[PDB]
Amino acid sequence: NLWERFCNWVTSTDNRLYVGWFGVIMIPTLLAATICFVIAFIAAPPVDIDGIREPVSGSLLYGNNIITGAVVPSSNAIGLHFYPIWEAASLDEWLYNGGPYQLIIFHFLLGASCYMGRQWELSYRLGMRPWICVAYSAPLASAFAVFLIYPIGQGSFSDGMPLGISGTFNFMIVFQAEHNILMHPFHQLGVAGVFGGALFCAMHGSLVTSSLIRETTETESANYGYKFGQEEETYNIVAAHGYFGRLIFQYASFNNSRSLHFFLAAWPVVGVWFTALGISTMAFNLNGFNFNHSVIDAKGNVINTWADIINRANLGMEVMHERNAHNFPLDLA
Amino acid sequence: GTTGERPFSDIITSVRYWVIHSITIPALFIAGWLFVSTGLAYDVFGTPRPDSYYAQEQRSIPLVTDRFEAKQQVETFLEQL
Amino acid sequence: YPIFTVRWVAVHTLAVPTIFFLGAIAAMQFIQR
Amino acid sequence: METLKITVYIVVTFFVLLFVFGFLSGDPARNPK
Amino acid sequence: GWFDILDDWLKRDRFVFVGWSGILLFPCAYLALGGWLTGTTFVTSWYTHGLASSYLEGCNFLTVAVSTPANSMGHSLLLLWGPEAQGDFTRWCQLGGLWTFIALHGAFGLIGFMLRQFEIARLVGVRPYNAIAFSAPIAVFVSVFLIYPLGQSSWFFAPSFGVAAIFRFLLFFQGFHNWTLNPFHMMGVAGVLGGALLCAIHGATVENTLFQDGEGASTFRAFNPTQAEETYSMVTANRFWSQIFGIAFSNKRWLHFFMLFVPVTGLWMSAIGVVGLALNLRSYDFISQEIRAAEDPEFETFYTKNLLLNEGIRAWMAPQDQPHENFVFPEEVLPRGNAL
Amino acid sequence: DQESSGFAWWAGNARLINLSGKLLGAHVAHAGLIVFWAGAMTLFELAHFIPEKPMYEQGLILIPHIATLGWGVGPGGEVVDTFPFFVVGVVHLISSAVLGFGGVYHAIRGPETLEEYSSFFGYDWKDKNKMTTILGFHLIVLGIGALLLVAKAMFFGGLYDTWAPGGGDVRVITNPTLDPRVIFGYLLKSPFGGEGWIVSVNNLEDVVGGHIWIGLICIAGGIWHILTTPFGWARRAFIWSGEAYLSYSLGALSMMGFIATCFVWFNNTVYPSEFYGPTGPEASQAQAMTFLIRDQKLGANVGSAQGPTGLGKYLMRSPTGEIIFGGETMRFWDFRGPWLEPLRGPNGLDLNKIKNDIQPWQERRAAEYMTHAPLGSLNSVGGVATEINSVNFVSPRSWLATSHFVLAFFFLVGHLWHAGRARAAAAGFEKGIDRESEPVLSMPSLD
Amino acid sequence: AELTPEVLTVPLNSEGKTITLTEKQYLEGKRLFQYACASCHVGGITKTNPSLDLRTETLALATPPRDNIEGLVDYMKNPTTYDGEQEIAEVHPSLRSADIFPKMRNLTEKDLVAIAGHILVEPKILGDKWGGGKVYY
Ligand code: CLA
Ligand code: CLA
Ligand code: CLA
Ligand code: CLA
Ligand code: CLA
Ligand SMILES: CCCCCCCCCCCCCCCC(=O)OC[C@H](COP(=O)(O)OC[C@@H](O)CO)OC(=O)CCCCCCCCCCCCCCC
Ligand SMILES: CC1=C(/C=C/C(C)=C/C=C/C(C)=C/C=C/C=C(C)/C=C/C=C(C)/C=C/C2=C(C)CCCC2(C)C)C(C)(C)CCC1
Ligand SMILES: CC1=C(/C=C/C(C)=C/C=C/C(C)=C/C=C/C=C(C)/C=C/C=C(C)/C=C/C2=C(C)CCCC2(C)C)C(C)(C)CCC1
Ligand SMILES: CC1=C(/C=C/C(C)=C/C=C/C(C)=C/C=C/C=C(C)/C=C/C=C(C)/C=C/C2=C(C)CCCC2(C)C)C(C)(C)CCC1
Ligand SMILES: [Cl-]
Ligand SMILES: [Cl-]
Ligand SMILES: [Fe+3]
Repeated sequence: NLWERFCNWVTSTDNRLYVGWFGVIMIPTLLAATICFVIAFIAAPPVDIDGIREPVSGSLLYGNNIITGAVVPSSNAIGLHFYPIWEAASLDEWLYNGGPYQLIIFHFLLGASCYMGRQWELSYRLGMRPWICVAYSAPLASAFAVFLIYPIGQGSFSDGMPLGISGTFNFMIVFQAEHNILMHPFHQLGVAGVFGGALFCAMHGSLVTSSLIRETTETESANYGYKFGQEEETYNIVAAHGYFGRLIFQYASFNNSRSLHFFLAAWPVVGVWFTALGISTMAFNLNGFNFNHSVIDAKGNVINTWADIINRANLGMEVMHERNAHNFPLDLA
Repeated sequence: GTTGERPFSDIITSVRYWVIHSITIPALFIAGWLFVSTGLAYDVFGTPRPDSYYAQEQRSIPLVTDRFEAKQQVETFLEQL
Repeated sequence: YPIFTVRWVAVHTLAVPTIFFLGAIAAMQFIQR
Repeated sequence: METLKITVYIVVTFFVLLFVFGFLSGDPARNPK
Repeated sequence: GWFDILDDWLKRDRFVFVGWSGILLFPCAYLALGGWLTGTTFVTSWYTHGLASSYLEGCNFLTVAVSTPANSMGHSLLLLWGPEAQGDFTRWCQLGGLWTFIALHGAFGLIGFMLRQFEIARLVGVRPYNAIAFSAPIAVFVSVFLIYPLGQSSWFFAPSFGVAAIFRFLLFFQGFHNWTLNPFHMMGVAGVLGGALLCAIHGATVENTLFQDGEGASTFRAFNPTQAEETYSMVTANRFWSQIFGIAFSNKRWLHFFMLFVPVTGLWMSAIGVVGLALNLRSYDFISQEIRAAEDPEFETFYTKNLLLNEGIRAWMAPQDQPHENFVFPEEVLPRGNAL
Repeated sequence: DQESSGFAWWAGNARLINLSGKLLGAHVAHAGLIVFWAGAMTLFELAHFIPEKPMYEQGLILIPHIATLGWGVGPGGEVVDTFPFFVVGVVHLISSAVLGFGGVYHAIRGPETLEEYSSFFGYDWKDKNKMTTILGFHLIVLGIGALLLVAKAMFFGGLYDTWAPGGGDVRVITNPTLDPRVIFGYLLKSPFGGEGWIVSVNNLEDVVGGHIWIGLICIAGGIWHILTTPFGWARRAFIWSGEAYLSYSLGALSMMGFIATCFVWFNNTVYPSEFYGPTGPEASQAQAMTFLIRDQKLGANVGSAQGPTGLGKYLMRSPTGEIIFGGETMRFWDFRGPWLEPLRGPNGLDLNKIKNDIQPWQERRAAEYMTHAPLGSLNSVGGVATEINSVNFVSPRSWLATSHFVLAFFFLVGHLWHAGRARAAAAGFEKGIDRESEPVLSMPSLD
Repeated sequence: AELTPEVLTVPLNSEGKTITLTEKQYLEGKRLFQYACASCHVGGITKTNPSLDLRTETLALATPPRDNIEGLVDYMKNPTTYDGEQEIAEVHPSLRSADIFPKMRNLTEKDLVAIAGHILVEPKILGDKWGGGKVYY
């Protein structure tokens, strides 16, 4: 059958890159988002992100370098409305209002969601256990948080994270002004997740490199002591555990490789999950702890803490973000 | 293997331990309490009491201005209370 | 088994003040301005 | 514009139909054991 | 000999190894940790900063800090017996003496810990790459807590030891140094986040390429630390990532060294850039952009928006974050957009 | 013990997979916990309820559900008698004891397996007939429950209707919408802005009608699954095991949880703002209204007032031309609410109605909703992050929206977890790779 | 610094008589002010109309004078515009409009003296911060 040949090739394990059914969506959507991103980063004209007819330049050809360049998010006048090309009277209007942003982020989110599914899929075709895709769900959820979830709760794709280095920082700063995310325990767990992951990654790598079993001379790389697919382990887990158990105390060390590797997966993934959830729940304006004026003296004078110093800085971001867009005294959008 | 001390399991399980420590853990805990309830923690460390941050008509913060007569500057602040 | 060891000292320099500090922090909840 | 809208709708339909019909064409059986 | 007798006792196999490095490590670490705990519970910041900062004053775990000494102390070591406290424990606390106490005993503790990793590595029989990797934490601590304030006017502008105090430090560095724009911090982000990534992805790969060595559905039991065979399949994990991502590890030794390299390299890059910020040698601007924007009021990028935010931070937080400056900004000089 | 089943203590409920009596026990025991919380939470809310305060200034999420169903409230949402709240809690609480008693009995006392005790309650996961039959029964239960809502709306007091003329009130629903072009038209609208998918349902008729429809759809499908076995294409497209079915429902419970989030965030019909506080878009629109009324009273001509950007300060147009509120609230112009629709003409906000027809109760409503926007800190300080302590408030909408996004996200993770494992258990490598038959070692090399 | 009898002494009427509130009395007004008022009046500003604050200076130039206990009680009974020309109970909570403003129903005469007492006392404690807005946060 001809459809069975197609299905046999879509699902082949002999392809240099695995395609698969998730890939039948992934490949076109990612290619579309990638091509449009490259073109808009170089060439897009200014975009009126805040919907106040004050366009924001973001591309290289319009006076940006790699650091200041962005694909600018679509207009605040658009809000959450869907805005493909065909909804616009002309390419010129589409570029002015932020069209490439929606095109890119929606194709990308679709493409990365299917990337996750592709990971389950090839793993199933290979006889593997299936949960690598669960780990990749932590950055995917984070991407979902800042491109889709946070716009939904706020009410405009214009509050999505710009596709750009400086645009990203403009997102972090305005976010802290509005939601106090440093004082939110879900971002703190994210910090604990990436710092801890960095630490543990550093740790595991130094401990295994430390226990490598002598197989080479000095005039060559220790790496040539491992050959792709040997059945013998290349380091000495017992020596590494002997070392690290003495560094702290023995029961604070791992003697089970599977138990240690599970810990390596779980610590950053969980912490990133929570920090995705922190962006996703601050989207609905459940904000970080507010301790402003929390400590008071017996007369009633405010006794500042460091929280009140954080507030003075938050205030200064607040009254300067979107400096022309507010006509009324409360920041409700 | 095992290094040689008595396992912590057998210790918090043994009756002798909790004979000793049902007195000691509460004692220190009560000790800590009294350190704050007597007001000693305020004077040992110099931390102001809720009525010792300002004088009754002052909103200026007693900031140390001089490096070397600083010890005396803090005490000139406490006197104005 | 011996009773006092290097570990013994180590657990008690952390633990004795911990319980003491928790006591002091306990009473602080009842301070009214 | 409308020609583009129809062009993309056809493209999207095509791939979505590859996906549903591909995953119905006996996926569980495609494994090594 | 007595030295060989003391060496015998220091290097005894106990529950908590001591070693020669212990004579430095334990008292300094214990005093750094004890000093932080002591101050966050009892010690104010009313005379150094105008801040409350202890459990005893009303602060919670997120707002307690051992705060930095007032700007007027300069870079004084602030020793207890030194000239500022003159042996008065009460006044030393009120002057910020716990800050240097912690930072200095902490600095020496970190030396002791790195010596500890050396000492244990030599006794046990392994290469000393764990201590090498710990250079990055030390480089970070030295640059941020010692060099950076030594570059500035005083220990005051070092980070105060506290959760929210650290957050303020982060925000000071955005408003004043535009630290996000510095490529040395960017390289640190990429080594921290790239380390998290390698940690997560290598753990998942091993757990999802295991061989079947037991019959239990919880697969942990199927490992014995004395076993000789690899517990997961490098061949299968290679094919998977080759076909998913394009490239895959094929050398287990290079893979684990790479896990050392990345986050160690990145912390060292962020230290370098902090060393630059000690001197206010910032990546604050791009000159080309400022020349365009000064001549063209319709030019607006995300770079120029961030600078408006930095200017708002500085004017709105400086009167209380830098109280030794006696700053008084009348309302009309404060930068602010419409309405807010 | 783990040596008997394979699963460890932290995965101990996986030992229940082929023990239908104990598995029934845990399930019935869990359902008691839900019903317990529902009753317990209600009485807590009632013990703390104050009638003079609005419900949303008091941290209530259940009493709002009960009042929307028409029990306890009078005109405009005012609570007139609290005894129906009391009943709902007591009855749930009393029922949970029943559900608990049976759940515990089946768990540790009843027969561990049902398959030898009775051929009707017993089930084998791989038996596609018995599974569709159990599915069918439960579909029938779901249909009945959806009709109970119809019956409460049509035959038993009605529902609270924020849109009712003269101001919202309890109202009996006489003409549910049955027109499939409306009911299934919701299922075909876009999820994006100004459309809303099913979240845009803005009248009780459409609500009551859709439930008549799924009420009938469910009972029919229930009968259909009791009478049929799965076709051949479904047989080869699915995984037939207990974990597999658990994963299918995790995905579904996830999809539903996301949908619930959007519903309570945007919709003010089945979530009456009278009870739940204004929505996000609403409070922002209410802010613009409040300042329009105030400035106009001072003598401003809100149609021709130009704002700093050049756009109108009080009034601008939408991208399709509609007269909308100006300022940054321009993003919220899809908002619809009973306090604002009187000022809506066919072209949008009617400048003449703004000038002459604003009523005091509208100015009161706009001010109330502006100063109760769903914005607050984790410790329930009300406002933007830069707000000083004073107002103890977080909108129920925030609390309900954030929790159910967390639950939804984790259940999607749950779906990915159990789905992949189900697939690997069925294929026979969920425990790792056979050394003596490694699949990759028999495929050819990529290069 | 203490909440002294000197601090808790505010004008009673407009003819110079005074009233000395207790600490308990002041704490009552602060709790009642947060229950009924803070939604619009947090910190002495006015969210729904920033042009009119709760500062003692502003209340003094109001008509009738609102910088003593009498007029604030009167205002909470029958509020008017800044020149006393329009009665505004229809849009401002009061005892007269407790039917449409329910949080004013359960307020006794003692509760109105406390709330007024808190409005006059707080600027004495916090100075320019009362009514100053986010510049003084
Ligand atoms: C994606 C976000 C992101 C990421 C990944 C990073 C990553 C990093 N930032 Mg940056 N940063 C960000 C955003 C981010 N930042 C933003 C938006 C800003 C605002 C502009 C800042 C502002 C900022 C500042 C101000 C600083 C950093 C620094 C750093 C580095 C800190 C590394 C570290 O572990 O220090 C942690 C500290 C150490 C490892 C020192 C050693 C500590 C010892 C080992 C601890 C031992 C404890 C002991 C056992 C007892 C503890 C007990 C107690 C808990 C009870 C790292 C490269 C720092 C830097 O560059 O330093 C060189 C720095 O000072 N960032
Ligand atoms: C909602 C939670 C929930 C529920 C309903 C169940 C239910 C069950 N679990 Mg699971 N389990 C859970 C959570 C839950 N588990 C969690 C969180 C963990 C991790 C710690 C485990 C770990 C776990 C393991 C490791 C095992 C089970 C097993 C079981 C089954 C037998 C338990 C047993 O032998 O108890 C014996 C215990 C007792 C007899 C003590 C008394 C327990 C009862 C229920 C107390 C009830 C109190 C209540 C107030 C009484 C109400 C009275 C009424 C009149 C109102 C049972 C069906 C077992 C199994 O599968 O066996 C084949 C098994 O091996 N569970
Ligand atoms: C969806 C559920 C839900 C929601 C939306 C609310 C919402 C609300 N509740 Mg209620 N409540 C709930 C469940 C819920 N509750 C449950 C399950 C209980 C039983 C314990 C209660 C018991 C309860 C009481 C007793 C009270 C409330 C009250 C409140 C209000 C204040 C909440 C607050 O301050 O929390 C504080 C915030 C937290 C405690 C943060 C918790 C964060 C969680 C732990 C994160 C969990 C993440 C994830 C699930 C963990 C697993 C991760 C892993 C898989 C990797 C608010 C209106 C109060 C009120 O005002 O009543 C009038 C009140 O007094 N609730
Ligand atoms: C989903 C719930 C459920 C299920 C599937 C079962 C299934 C079973 N139970 Mg169990 N049981 C349950 C709940 C359940 N029970 C509850 C809640 C209790 C506590 C009241 C008990 C108490 C109990 C006892 C004491 C015994 C069983 C036994 C049995 C077995 C024989 C039942 C029989 O022949 O009934 C035949 C049918 C009937 C008797 C008519 C039932 C009419 C129902 C109750 C009308 C109401 C229906 C309505 C939809 C309920 C709404 C509930 C609400 C929460 C929404 C069977 C395996 C027996 C057993 O296994 O002995 C070895 C046994 O001794 N059950
Ligand atoms: C809880 C509800 C439920 C469940 C779990 C099942 C489960 C099952 N049904 Mg039953 N069924 C139900 C309710 C349910 N049914 C009801 C209420 C009815 C009456 C209308 C039916 C009518 C019905 C029929 C007529 C058939 C089944 C069959 C089946 C089996 C295959 C399902 C399948 O392939 O779906 C997968 C779904 C598809 C392949 C559809 C194509 C893809 C769609 C378009 C995806 C759209 C999703 C997207 C996100 C949009 C969602 C929102 C909105 C726009 C729609 C399976 C055992 C089949 C069987 O074998 O019966 C013997 C069968 O022929 N069911
Ligand atoms: C049971 C609770 C689950 C909590 C969420 C899941 C935690 C682990 C998820 C990490 C996925 C990583 C990517 C693949 C990782 C991967 O491949 O895992 C592999 C590893 C081993 O798998 P096995 O096949 O042996 O076991 C899984 C099943 O087959 C059961 O046998 O899985 C586990 O051990 C799961 C442990 C469950 C118990 C988890 C409890 C830990 C969380 C405790 C709560 C923390 C809260 C913190 C609050 C601040
Ligand atoms: C300073 C100084 C010194 C020192 C002293 C010391 C050394 C001290 C120590 C102290 C200490 C040593 C203290 C301790 C403390 C502790 C604490 C205070 C704790 C607490 C805890 C808690 C609270 C817990 C919590 C938690 C966690 C974390 C986990 C889970 C969750 C929970 C929540 C449970 C000297 C005199 C020599 C000299 C001079 C200076
Ligand atoms: C299986 C199992 C389990 C579980 C269990 C469960 C989950 C159970 C449940 C249980 C339940 C679920 C129970 C319930 C109960 C209830 C009750 C017991 C109630 C009672 C009530 C009453 C008596 C009422 C009273 C009243 C009235 C009448 C009115 C108002 C007031 C009052 C409240 C007084 C666990 C996990 C442990 C583990 C082991 C195994
Ligand atoms: C009540 C109500 C209503 C209505 C509702 C309705 C009428 C609904 C319907 C609904 C529906 C009617 C739904 C359905 C859905 C569906 C789904 C959700 C699907 C799923 C699917 C799947 C899951 C599949 C999968 C797959 C593929 C894709 C391929 C091959 C393989 C498999 C089979 C796995 C309204 C809105 C009016 C108003 C309100 C109330
Ligand atoms: Cl901005
Ligand atoms: Cl605005
Ligand atoms: Fe490894």
